Amino acid sequence: EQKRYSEMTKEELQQEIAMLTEKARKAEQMGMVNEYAVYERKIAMAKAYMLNPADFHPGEIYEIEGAPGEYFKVRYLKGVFAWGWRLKGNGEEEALPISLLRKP
Repeated sequence: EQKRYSEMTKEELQQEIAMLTEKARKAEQMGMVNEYAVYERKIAMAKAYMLNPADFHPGEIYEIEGAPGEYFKVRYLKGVFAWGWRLKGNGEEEALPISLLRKP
């Protein structure tokens, strides 16, 4: 029965991502925009657990993966999350999976 992403090995995370990727693909062909975005969030989360939170630092600003020209300013890290805010948007704080920050 389903393991949480935080308990999976790399091999399990990769298999979960492959499965989610195929559903995301069909959702896209069918035009199920909301279902597609749900699968993409899960994929981002699974990817985050294959990255190193240490590569990210408070005060640093990063390009946002899947969104050219947009940047995120990191206030602080927690687990596989970076809390901070998008520059081009409102100063509202937001938690973003580290997989959505373009590596150094």
